[PDB]
Amino acid sequence: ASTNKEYVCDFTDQLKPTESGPKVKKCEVKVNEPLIKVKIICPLKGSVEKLYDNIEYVPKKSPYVVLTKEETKLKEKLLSKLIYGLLISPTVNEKENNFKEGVIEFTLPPVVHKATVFYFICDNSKTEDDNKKGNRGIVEVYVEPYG
Amino acid sequence: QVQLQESGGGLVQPGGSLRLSCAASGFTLDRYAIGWFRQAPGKEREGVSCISSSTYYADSVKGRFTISRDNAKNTVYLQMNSLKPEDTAVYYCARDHGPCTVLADILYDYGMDYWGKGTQVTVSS
Repeated sequence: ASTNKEYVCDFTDQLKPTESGPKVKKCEVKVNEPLIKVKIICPLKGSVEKLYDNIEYVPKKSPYVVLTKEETKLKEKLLSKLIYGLLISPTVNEKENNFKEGVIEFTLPPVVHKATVFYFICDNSKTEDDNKKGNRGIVEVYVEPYG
Repeated sequence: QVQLQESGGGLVQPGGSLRLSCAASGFTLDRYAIGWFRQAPGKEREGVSCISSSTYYADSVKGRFTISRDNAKNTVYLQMNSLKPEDTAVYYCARDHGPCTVLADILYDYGMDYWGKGTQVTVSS
C-alpha cells in the first residue's frame, strides 16, 4: 500500500564538458515490482558557471511526456497513457516537477501488464567550453510486467 | 549562415548506384555527427546512417550503403550501391552536436538541426 523504495539516476557530475566529449552516459532503471518511485536529477544551466550553459532536456515536458519506441520511430508520448495509474506530483520539494528545476519524479503503479520501455535525455552536448564538449545523458526506464 | 545542402539524387534502375552529398556551409562538419534520413511520401522519416566525429547503418541498407566523410571537401557522402525500389524516398541530412546515438536500434534525431531541403531518390524498373 505504501512506497518505501526509490531508484535515483543522478547526472550531476557526468555531463560536464570534456575533451573526449560528446559521449553518451547511460543510467538504466529496470523495474519488476510494484510502487517503485523513480527520481532523475540533471544539472541546471548556471548551476556552475559555463559547463551547462546550453543544456537541454528531452522531452521538455518530462515526466508527463516521455520518449518511447512506436514502430521504428522514437516518439514523445504521455506517460499516463503508456502506463495507467502512474502517480506524478505537480511539485517536488515545492518546485515544479520538470527538468527546468533539476529533478523529475514519478511513482509506478501496483500493476503493469506489459513490458514498457521509455527514455529521458539530459543533453549537454551543445555546451562548448575550451575545446571541450558536454555529454548526452540518457535514462532508460525498463518496466517489466508485475502485480 | 550555417547550412547543409543535399545533392546526388536521381532516377536509377534496381541494382544501380547513386552517391548522396551532404555539404556543410559556414561550419566544419567534422566537429559534428552527420545523419542521413529518408522519408517515402506519406510515411515516417527513418534513420538510414550516421557518422560521428563509429558508424550507424539501418539493418536494411547494411552491405549496400557506405557513409564517409571528406574533411577537406567539408562534405559527408552516402554511396548507395545495389539500389532496390524500396529505397525510393526523399533523403535528408542533418547535424548533431552529440554523438550518433542509437536507442533500441533507432537513430535518435531529437538533437538534429539544420536539416537540408532534401534530395529525391527513385529506383524503378
